Amino acid sequence: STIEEQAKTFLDKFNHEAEDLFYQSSLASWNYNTNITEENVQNMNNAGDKWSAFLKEQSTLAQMYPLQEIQNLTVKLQLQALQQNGSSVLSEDKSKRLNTILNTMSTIYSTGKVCNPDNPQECLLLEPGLNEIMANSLDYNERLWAWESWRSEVGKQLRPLYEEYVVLKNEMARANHYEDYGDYWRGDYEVNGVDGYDYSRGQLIEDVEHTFEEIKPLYEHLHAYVRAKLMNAYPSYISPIGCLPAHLLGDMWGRFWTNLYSLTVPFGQKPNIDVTDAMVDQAWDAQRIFKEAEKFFVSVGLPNMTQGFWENSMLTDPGNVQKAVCHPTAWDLGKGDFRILMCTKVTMDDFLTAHHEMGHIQYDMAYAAQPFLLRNGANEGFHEAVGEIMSLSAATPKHLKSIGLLSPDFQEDNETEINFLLKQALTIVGTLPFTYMLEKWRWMVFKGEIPKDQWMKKWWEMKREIVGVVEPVPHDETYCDPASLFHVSNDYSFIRYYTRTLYQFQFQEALCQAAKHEGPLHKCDISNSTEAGQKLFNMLRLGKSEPWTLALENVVGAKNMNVRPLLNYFEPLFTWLKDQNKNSFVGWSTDWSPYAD
Amino acid sequence: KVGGNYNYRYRLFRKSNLKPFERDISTEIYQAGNKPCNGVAGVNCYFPLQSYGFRPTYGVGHQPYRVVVLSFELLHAPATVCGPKKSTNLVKNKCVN
Ligand SMILES: *[C@@H]1O[C@H](CO)[C@@H](O[C@@H]2O[C@H](CO)[C@@H](O)[C@H](O)[C@H]2NC(C)=O)[C@H](O)[C@H]1NC(C)=O
Ligand SMILES: *[C@@H]1O[C@H](CO)[C@@H](O[C@@H]2O[C@H](CO)[C@@H](O)[C@H](O)[C@H]2NC(C)=O)[C@H](O)[C@H]1NC(C)=O
Ligand SMILES: *[C@@H]1O[C@H](CO)[C@@H](O[C@@H]2O[C@H](CO)[C@@H](O)[C@H](O)[C@H]2NC(C)=O)[C@H](O)[C@H]1NC(C)=O
Ligand SMILES: *[C@@H]1O[C@H](CO)[C@@H](O[C@@H]2O[C@H](CO)[C@@H](O)[C@H](O)[C@H]2NC(C)=O)[C@H](O)[C@H]1NC(C)=O
Ligand SMILES: *[C@@H]1O[C@H](CO)[C@@H](O[C@@H]2O[C@H](CO)[C@@H](O)[C@H](O)[C@H]2NC(C)=O)[C@H](O)[C@H]1NC(C)=O
Ligand SMILES: *[C@@H]1O[C@H](CO)[C@@H](O)[C@H](O)[C@H]1NC(C)=O
Repeated sequence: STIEEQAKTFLDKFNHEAEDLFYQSSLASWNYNTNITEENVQNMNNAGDKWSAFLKEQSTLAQMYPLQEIQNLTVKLQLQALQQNGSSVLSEDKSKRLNTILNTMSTIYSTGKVCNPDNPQECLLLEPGLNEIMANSLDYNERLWAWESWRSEVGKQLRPLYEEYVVLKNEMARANHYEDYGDYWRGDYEVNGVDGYDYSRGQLIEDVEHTFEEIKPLYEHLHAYVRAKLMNAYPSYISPIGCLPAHLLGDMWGRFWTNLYSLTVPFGQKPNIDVTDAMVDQAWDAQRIFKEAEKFFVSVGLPNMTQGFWENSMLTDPGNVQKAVCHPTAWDLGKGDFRILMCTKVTMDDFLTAHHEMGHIQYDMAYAAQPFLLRNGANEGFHEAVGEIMSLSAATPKHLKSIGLLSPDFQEDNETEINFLLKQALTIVGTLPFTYMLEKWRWMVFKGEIPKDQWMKKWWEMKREIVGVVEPVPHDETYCDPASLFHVSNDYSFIRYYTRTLYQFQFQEALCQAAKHEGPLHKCDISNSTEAGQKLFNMLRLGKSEPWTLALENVVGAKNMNVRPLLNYFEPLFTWLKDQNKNSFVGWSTDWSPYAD
Repeated sequence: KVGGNYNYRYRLFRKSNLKPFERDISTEIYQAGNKPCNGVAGVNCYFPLQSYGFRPTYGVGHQPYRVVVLSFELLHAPATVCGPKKSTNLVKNKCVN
């Protein structure tokens, strides 16, 4: 009897059947990824289909234990993450239509071909193509073409499919007792009934719009600096009070300003620290890199690698014709089996990617004792916020000279710290308005505030107001510019990249205060310190066991995300920019336009 | 076994804990609900013996281990098993102990 006691013996058999089938699926997928052939695509979707039906039936069986009569927290959190219907609450033909739309939307993006108006025999794909034209080219009209042609070729097929995808997604989300599909997405940062750690779905919007009001004083000065620097690369094409043309920001959509570093480098001839000739003159390899990445975690107070990690991972490209899709990843196949798949070359970028990727294996090893349904980060933007602080610490010019890659007599000056901080700001603080504005447009368009005849109007109005860029070519209601992004045409949430950027610096300031650091925050190092490893391990080991607002409390001492550490990391750059824009005009006007002149 | 060695099983559900040095081999279907199921698996009626899926690419602590527990007792019989008595050389024509 005691319905709470039958759920315990149901989750007692699930936790084993699932743990046995998931390992099969994961190993079958690894065997394909590391080695592509004709049957390793068959016996991998075989295991995927055998693991999906199991879960789809175990949910039907778990629909029998009402979440009311349950009283424990772990069993409730496990049943609540297994009772979710998702799809298969729609009709059968409506689900078929939704799946067809979702599969037709991604192949218009994957196989998009933009043709040259002068030589339309051969055309260009996106990646080996427009993605490098928008990166390196310094011609105005060439970039204008590469932008408009892609937004008008793959921008007008996704519109009549996105119009229906919105409706079907809303109809699905309202059948799961949400109010729209935006609320379904925000229902990941939701905590209910913990008496002092609650977090409603309606508070994420408020918190995001409340933290974005303190980044504007820094984004405005960065915008003014980059505008005054771009006025010299394309003279007479930019107004000194207006916004920036939306096709000069360094890539296809303007998500990262990192390619603007060659034009807007603060101090002239002062190359920033790059240990890549020291590596090849000291004869490193793909083994020494990982052996040096592991000694860091062992010094900080964390375990070794499991010795099954060393003889099962694939960290080198297979020299022969053994084609493998290698994009650095950390696998967690289960049953204590951790592996890493990446094509390691002897560069400092791989030296930092190794630390990043092993920061995931450490997180995975931490919570490996939880039940099967509670092995994940506290929420969406935790598993990467944890990986990024390791690579933040491993690249300082003080950890490099104590590792044998930077001459001892090397002396750093502020004229290179400014360069490092500006190169960091173009990537970190350059994407926050873009992320916030995109996920605000999506929420508003899902809730029904933006009617279907005012999509591009509000899109470009917000692009001019919030992020401060203006379109070069007018766009009527036949376009869909947001759907020209990988995460929009492929149905992905896009707010984890906003919360991760704040969790990262919260964690860094919380940890590197326990290391008793003295100078600025962008010089912190957590090596040779166990008070930081033991403070991070007290959060790494929980998983989804406790609410994310309690996992945050353990490390940083606060119960929400804060933007003060992110502003305290860029204080030198802010002080430099502030008394460098005295002759410029901080801010922009939303009336200028590069076509109405 | 590469592919899984399911020959090894173990019991997962029992009504009441065992006794010291007791052994159960029952294969009756455990009942976690309030309705009988008449020896048929299904809802709230589980098969009590799950299997170990030993594969070689596991992690230490999930790999198989062979265990041998020994137990000594002296009930009432005034002789039985005991270890070896060592004997050294032997000299002659000397007063010895
Ligand atoms: C990559 O996959 C191919 C295709 O499955 C493998 O080719 C054969 O794999 C079987 C698997 O046991 C071997 O017994 C054969 O000797 C392989 N033949 C050849 C010509 O390769 C290939 O071995 C896989 N790569 C690796 C490193 O195992
Ligand atoms: C239900 O919640 C209780 C706590 O309220 C859990 O009790 C803990 O169980 C673990 C083993 O899983 C023990 O190591 C702890 O010592 C127990 N807590 C205390 C305070 O002793 C219980 O495990 C939960 N139910 C299930 C099925 O896990
Ligand atoms: C997941 O879907 C199932 C059915 O597909 C839901 O169970 C039914 O819910 C309806 C409406 O609440 C009831 O009228 C039925 O009696 C339920 N049982 C059936 C159809 O067997 C279930 O509630 C859904 N889960 C959640 C969390 O909403
Ligand atoms: C880096 O630090 C040096 C001193 O450590 C700075 O040089 C001085 O800067 C002030 C600022 O106006 C000047 O008044 C002084 O005249 C400078 N010193 C000399 C000897 O001329 C330098 O400005 C700093 N650079 C940055 C980018 O902050
Ligand atoms: C972390 O601690 C290790 C061990 O104390 C440091 O390595 C020592 O560094 C000093 C100074 O370069 C040498 O004289 C010792 O011989 C080193 N010992 C060993 C065992 O390597 C390391 O420099 C420390 N790193 C940081 C960043 O503080
Ligand atoms: C980690 O591995 C190294 C191998 O060089 C060994 O010396 C060290 O004792 C190990 N640490 C632990 C905690 O096992």
